[PDB]
Amino acid sequence: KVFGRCELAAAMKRHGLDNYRGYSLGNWVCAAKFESNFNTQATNRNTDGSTDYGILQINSRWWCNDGRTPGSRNLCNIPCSALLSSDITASVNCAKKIVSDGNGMNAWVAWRNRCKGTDVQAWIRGCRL
Repeated sequence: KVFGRCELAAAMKRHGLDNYRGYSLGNWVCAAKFESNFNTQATNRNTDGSTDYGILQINSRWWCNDGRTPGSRNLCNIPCSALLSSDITASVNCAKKIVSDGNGMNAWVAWRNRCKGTDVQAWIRGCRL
């Protein structure tokens, strides 16, 4: 499923990400724009044994089990397939999870390189939220 940016803002709002650990809603929308282009189904497979999965691109060495990743900790306690759903819950309880431990929103290399200085409130200007 690919979302609209306003329709993912509002879902994310609903799933209480607006200001969790101090990160404006607005960053969370940016992080998934530049991590998967709003596609619930995205995967990037790496040389390294691991795969980034879903809309916020959560890796398999650390966060989910997909039974094929080397040094696995499955710290979200979810199968990675759980994160390619069209529904974004399993991925938001997993980003909340990542963001506790040592969060930056830094965990996500697109938020660091493309959302970190900007006006991220720009990704929610115009939505009803």
